[PDB]
Amino acid sequence: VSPGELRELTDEELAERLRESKEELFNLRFQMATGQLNNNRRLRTVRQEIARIYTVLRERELGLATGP
RNA sequence: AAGUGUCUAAGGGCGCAUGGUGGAUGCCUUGGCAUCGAGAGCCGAUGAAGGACGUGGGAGGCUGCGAUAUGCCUCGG
Ligand SMILES: [Mg+2]
Ligand SMILES: [Mg+2]
Ligand SMILES: [Mg+2]
Ligand SMILES: [Mg+2]
Ligand SMILES: [Mg+2]
Ligand SMILES: [Mg+2]
Repeated sequence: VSPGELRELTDEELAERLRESKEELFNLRFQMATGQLNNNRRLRTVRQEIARIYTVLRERELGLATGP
């Protein structure tokens, strides 16, 4: 996901997509452990996306770029 | 019969030849030392200096970072 395209998410579906990012990092972690995923770049990407969501969520309630 | 009369190397010495060991010498250098000219002269309870433990697809160290973890966002190049 991109910082710009995760701006149209207003206030709660942004947290809900943070939740599914956490869930998919979970499952991708599990397939790392069991060796059943081929592209291991995916958890780097997902971790970065979780960081992106957390960052944007922090800016919105610190007082920057808020809006639905 | 009397007599003179070489030669031998178990090993060793000396000199060569040919190797080994070793890391001197020479020539270097992502390291130092001494300065000069400019800067900046403080950091910390808004938690410092410095660390521990973690963090990467692969084990460890360094280095970076802090569960947002070799990373997140924005503005520039
Ligand atoms: Mg030398
Ligand atoms: Mg002062
Ligand atoms: Mg390494
Ligand atoms: Mg390492
Ligand atoms: Mg946190
Ligand atoms: Mg840019």
